[PDB]
Amino acid sequence: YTFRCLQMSSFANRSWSRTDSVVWLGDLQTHRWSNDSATISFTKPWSQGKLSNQQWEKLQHMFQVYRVSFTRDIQELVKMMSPKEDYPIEIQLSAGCEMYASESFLHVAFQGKYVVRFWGTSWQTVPGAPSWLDLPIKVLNADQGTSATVQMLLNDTCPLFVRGLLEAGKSDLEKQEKPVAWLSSVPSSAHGHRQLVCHVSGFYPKPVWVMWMRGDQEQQGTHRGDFLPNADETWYLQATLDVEAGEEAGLACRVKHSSLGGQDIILYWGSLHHILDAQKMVWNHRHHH
Amino acid sequence: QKTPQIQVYSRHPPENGKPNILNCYVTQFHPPHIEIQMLKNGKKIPKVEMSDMSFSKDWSFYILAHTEFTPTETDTYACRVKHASMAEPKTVYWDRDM
Amino acid sequence: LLEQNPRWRLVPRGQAVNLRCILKNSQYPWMSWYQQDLQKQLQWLFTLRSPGDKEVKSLPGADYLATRVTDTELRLQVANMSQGRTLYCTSSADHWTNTGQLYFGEGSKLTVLEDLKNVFPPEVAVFEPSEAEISHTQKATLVCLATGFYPDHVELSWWVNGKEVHSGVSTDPQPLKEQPALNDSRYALSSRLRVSATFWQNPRNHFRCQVQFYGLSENDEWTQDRAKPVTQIVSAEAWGRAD
Amino acid sequence: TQVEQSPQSLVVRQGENSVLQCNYSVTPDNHLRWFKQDTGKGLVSLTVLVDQKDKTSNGRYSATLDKDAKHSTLHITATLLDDTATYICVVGDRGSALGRLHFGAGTQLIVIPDIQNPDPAVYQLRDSKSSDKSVCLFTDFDSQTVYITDKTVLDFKSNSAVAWSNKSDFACANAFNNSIIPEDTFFPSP
Ligand SMILES: CCCCCCCCCCCCCCCCCCCCCCCCCC(=O)N[C@@H](CO[C@H]1O[C@H](CO)[C@H](O)[C@H](O)[C@H]1O)[C@H](O)[C@H](O)CCCCCCCCCCCCCC
Ligand SMILES: *[C@@H]1O[C@H](CO)[C@@H](O[C@@H]2O[C@H](CO)[C@@H](O)[C@H](O)[C@H]2NC(C)=O)[C@H](O)[C@H]1NC(C)=O
Ligand SMILES: *[C@@H]1O[C@H](CO)[C@@H](O)[C@H](O)[C@H]1NC(C)=O
Ligand SMILES: *[C@@H]1O[C@H](CO)[C@@H](O)[C@H](O)[C@H]1NC(C)=O
Repeated sequence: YTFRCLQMSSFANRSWSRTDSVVWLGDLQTHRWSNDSATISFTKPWSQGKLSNQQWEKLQHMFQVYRVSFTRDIQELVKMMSPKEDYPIEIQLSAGCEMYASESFLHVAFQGKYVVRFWGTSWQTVPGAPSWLDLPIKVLNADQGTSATVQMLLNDTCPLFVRGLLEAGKSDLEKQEKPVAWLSSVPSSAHGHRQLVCHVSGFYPKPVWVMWMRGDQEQQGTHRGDFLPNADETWYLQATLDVEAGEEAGLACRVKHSSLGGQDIILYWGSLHHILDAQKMVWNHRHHH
Repeated sequence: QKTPQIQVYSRHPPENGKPNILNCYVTQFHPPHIEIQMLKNGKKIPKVEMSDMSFSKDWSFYILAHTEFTPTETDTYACRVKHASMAEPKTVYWDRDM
Repeated sequence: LLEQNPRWRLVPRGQAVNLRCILKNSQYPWMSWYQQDLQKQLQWLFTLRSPGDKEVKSLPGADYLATRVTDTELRLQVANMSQGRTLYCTSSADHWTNTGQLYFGEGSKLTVLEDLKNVFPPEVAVFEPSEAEISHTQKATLVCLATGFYPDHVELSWWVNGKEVHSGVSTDPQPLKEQPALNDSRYALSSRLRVSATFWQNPRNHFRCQVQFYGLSENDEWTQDRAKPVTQIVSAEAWGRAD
Repeated sequence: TQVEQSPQSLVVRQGENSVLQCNYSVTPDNHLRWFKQDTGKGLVSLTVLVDQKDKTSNGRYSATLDKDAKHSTLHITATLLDDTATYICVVGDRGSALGRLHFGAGTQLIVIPDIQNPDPAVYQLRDSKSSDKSVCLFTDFDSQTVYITDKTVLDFKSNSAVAWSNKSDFACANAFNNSIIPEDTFFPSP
């Protein structure tokens, strides 16, 4: 499990700026901190972890000062860059820890390119960073107070709070939802070829196995798609196979998942089930890709 | 600048008539300011709920917008996205076959 | 150290002023401006680090424009003054606490006047010790009186036998208004030199009270009957009596 | 205002103790400074306070700070006459040069001398040049007690006032007629 707090800071001009945050434990969102809101919102019941109200309040106030101080700090340092004040400016922050013994991290990106990180006791510029960053970094490093509490956060507070989230989030981190799969088809970009499509949807946890098969033989032309999210924190995936016409016969999409026991999902092309599924999908085909 | 990737897909096996949930998933864009609408036949669908914006390991943003819908042989759904990296707003149509 | 210029300036209501802050050591580069109003309330104005950084800010009742021209020079143009300000220049390194320090300049006192003909130099008078005081206390006190001047910037000193003395002197903290109800009133200031009776009674002992006054420059237009009131010294003197 | 000092004005006899209060609401409070400004002069740093529960000794000065109560006090043990000044409490916004200072209104300190065996008297002094202008000197009143000068403090230290006026029949005996005057004041005929 990899805990990560993400921060999106937009600086449009001299006056306008916003900053929003989201917190992830694995592939589950735990917190949301909108610019508009004074407090940090919970997205799950177990989002407080094992901390007690007093310990949480202290941390939230710790972050509330941070958000306001950060926005001022950036708008003064921006005056040191080349060229002077290069608006608009985006700042991104990724801070968390990975679980095993643990490993905390804090990385910073400027205009989408990762340039600074916290390491040991100070701020450091990563290889290939703009040379104008040297001056801002020196001033930030002069602030013992920030330096010392960041250290506390990364070294001590991240691992501890996560270890709590993990314990009180176990029930939700263990749940198993069954994949549902269905077949479709599209013309291929090559003449006389067609693209078979196997849609796998509604599964959790994320790890999955999907292949086109001639019984024994896995079809090496299988192209696994990207993992696309569902609104209910489940997952959607598709696998495609490019075939020549009259070669679809005997093919099947196989799906292995932790929620299925050993009982894999097998869907055969042209099978009695597939036919009836297909008759329910029909449509005029516009505007098709 | 990084131009958005738009992917449109249904939550459940898209049988006509039966209620389903349509997802428009936008990826790989920078800066994070972005306007997304989900369209039915051309008119804007009034209640389109959205996830919070997050970013990935390559520092590019991603957001998920979604709404309930009932698919029909004739009715068409799309997803329009306005971003600075684009001159004109990109509109992407749902293709259940894709 | 940190040179602040000019030290003092008269500003005819509705004109600008140029202020400089030349810094002697480049190791303390974080130059910033602080304001202190006539009610002694201090306030931060601007904080500039890079050469070429210019910033604007509007405050009751004076408008500012501060630029950092070079790594050593710091400017501040002050316009549309309604009421008096005094401006302080500070520099520190990156750290400014544990490994200090933070340094303050001598400041620039700006005074705003409506009319120039309102500037008057002070009349000075030394009043000789009381013969009753000498009997009763065996000490002799001279009082000096600087009156009828405007504005309020005067520096007073005592000179016994051609050399300055601090021993036995107490001068008023601030000048007082002669006509208290009026805005363009003139000021008056007093001082006391208290010496032993024996020392005053020496005929060879010479007592002088000088008052430095800060008024007009040689670069101010003036055609009026009374004399042009330049930055000048006015004094009064007395020798001792035996009886 | 974010930094409240109290009181606005304070009076102590030379040699006694004096305490000044400062309550703030600046966030974040990184450090606190005390400054001393002699009237008509620049600021002089008395001490800087850094930690959550801090304390520092500067010879005759001493200050404490509690960040929990956003509160600080300054003590001057055995006060001198030269301690007559304005005392400014200020808060550090950051722990680096990115920070800004926030200043309290100042507490005005007035030190009045310990005059054992006072010698109250009002004398008339005449102009050295002739003539015939004159002035009144009120000397050696203890500090409980027409253009009248505010009472000043000498260093044998004495409280003394000066009054002058240009009016037909002044006169010195009744010059401080709007004043609390000792019942044993010497009024020599002029
Ligand atoms: C952190 C992870 C640990 C896990 C526990 C948290 C889980 C709960 C979920 C929370 C979700 C909220 C989203 C959080 C956003 C992710 C980022 C978190 C890391 C933030 C760093 C924490 C800094 C805290 C210190 C702080 O507020 N500093 C403040 C105040 O400091 C002042 O006040 C203090 C008193 O409170 C001290 O007295 C100090 O001496 C004084 O100067 C100080 O002002 C800092 O400088 C703020 C900046 C920090 C951002 C660094 C950016 C570096 C990149 C610069 C390069 C870009 C180039 C520029 C053009
Ligand atoms: C947080 O952990 C880091 C290591 O990740 C510590 O940084 C070390 O600091 C010590 C002494 O200050 C140095 O000798 C090491 O070289 C540092 N390590 C690295 C990798 O730079 C840091 O001290 C820890 N902070 C706290 C509060 O425990
Ligand atoms: C700052 O940015 C916002 C949004 O980008 C805009 O509405 C506003 O006009 C801008 N202000 C300026 C340019 O002063
Ligand atoms: C974001 O919140 C801050 C208060 O923390 C506010 O001053 C700022 O104007 C807000 N920006 C937007 C775009 O809402």
